[PDB]
Amino acid sequence: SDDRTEVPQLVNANQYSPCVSIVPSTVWEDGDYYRKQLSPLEGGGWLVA
Amino acid sequence: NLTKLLSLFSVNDFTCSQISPAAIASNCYSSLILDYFSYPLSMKSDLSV
Repeated sequence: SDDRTEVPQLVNANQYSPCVSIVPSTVWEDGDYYRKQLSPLEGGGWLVA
Repeated sequence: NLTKLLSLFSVNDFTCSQISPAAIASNCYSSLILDYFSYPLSMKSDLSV
């Protein structure tokens, strides 16, 4: 929420990526990028993939 | 301290592109460039991105 700390969201074993909610089941084009603003409860800031 | 600098002057307009004035005070950067010049408030409609 400071707009310029980036924290990679690493996947834990036996789990899916936290980004599977915003990345389509097949990527339309190489290099496409996805974003989703976070609720203050979710932590604020953004989710990005 | 930029809110320091902007406390010296009387500020009449603050618009940003791909960022916000709130955000631009908070974040950290690898490079900041400040360009300054004399410019009349009457010509605000011409100083636009």
